[PDB]
Amino acid sequence: MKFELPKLPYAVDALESTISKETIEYHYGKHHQTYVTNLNNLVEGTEHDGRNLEEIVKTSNGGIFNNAAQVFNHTFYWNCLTPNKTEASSQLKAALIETFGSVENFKEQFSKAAIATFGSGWAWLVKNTEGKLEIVTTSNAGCPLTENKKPLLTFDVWEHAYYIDYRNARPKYVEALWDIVNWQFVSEQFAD
Amino acid sequence: KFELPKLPYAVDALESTISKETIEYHYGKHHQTYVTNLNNLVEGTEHDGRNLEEIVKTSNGGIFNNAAQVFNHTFYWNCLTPNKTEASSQLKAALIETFGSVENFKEQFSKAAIATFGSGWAWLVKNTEGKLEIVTTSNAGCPLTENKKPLLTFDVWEHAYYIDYRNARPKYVEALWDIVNWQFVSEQFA
Ligand SMILES: [Fe+3]
Ligand SMILES: [Fe+3]
Repeated sequence: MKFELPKLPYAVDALESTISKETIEYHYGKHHQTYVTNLNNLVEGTEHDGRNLEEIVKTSNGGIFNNAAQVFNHTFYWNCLTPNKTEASSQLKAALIETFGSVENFKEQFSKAAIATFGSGWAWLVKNTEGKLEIVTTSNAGCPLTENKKPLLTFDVWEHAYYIDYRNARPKYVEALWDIVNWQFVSEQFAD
Repeated sequence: KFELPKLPYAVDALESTISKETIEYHYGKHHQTYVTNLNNLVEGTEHDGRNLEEIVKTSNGGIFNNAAQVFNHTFYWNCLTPNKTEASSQLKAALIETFGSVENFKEQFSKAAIATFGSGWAWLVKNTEGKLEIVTTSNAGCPLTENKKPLLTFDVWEHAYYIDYRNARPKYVEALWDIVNWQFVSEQFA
């Protein structure tokens, strides 16, 4: 039928001081909503009308893709953040240590990848089909589902994600995000 | 050796279309960072003591990104003005032949600017058949790399407008016409 904007998993000011109420107002309430509205408008009456969002992401192009992948990516992003205390599962910890040397090394690499992404895009931690962990960046609406990789964590690095709160200082934004990373959600995605 | 070039007007001259705050970050930090980064990247390379336009036409990766952004932002600042300007008759003529009318050009150009997904630029350019053309570019993309002649550009990277308009890119694009330097577009087109 129609896609809806998922309910935010916390209050609009739950992520202060890291992300401001105003950012959430715009980012969730306007940008993420616009993607949902556009997706519905574009899908209506096509073969994609009725398909699950992940299939649409995996199999569309043009405007449908851009809007589909952004709806997915933003929902994923809100689930990657939390005002609550969390920690990596023992299994996720062990995987991070074995792949990147330590949890802190992963954070360093991931932060660097996120800071270096040019233009609008996303930084991802993914699990490939062999179960291996990789850092993946995407441009614009790009989503690792289209490469058959399972997303575990994402940082939005489109300027709208940080401009209100950090202006051009993306590194400060990336650094601060670690304080609200939802390691429970990341761990749950890693499981399997 | 590359320098941030002087803005063609005071930092607050484009109010109310573009705020002094936007000029200070956009010009004073973003533009400057591209200049700085480029200087760092070109050093010890073949582009060291090569001109900006030659670097844009002949570089890839990080050098291209920083060089093309330097060029693109200087071009953009020259496309704006606090002063009253209008199109030369030859430019106006060319606009009417290609787009039907000046207003139709502005509609189409606005549509193009608004429709550009992600970060990028909308351009009016002169192509090899001597004709006018609207093209858009992603990220640092520049018409020089297609040997096309840029006449006007709007920056639609979110930093260009987010401070003054938040997500309302169409309001930004609409407001830009108030400050478009038709003398500069006409000189380029000469
Ligand atoms: Fe976003
Ligand atoms: Fe810019």
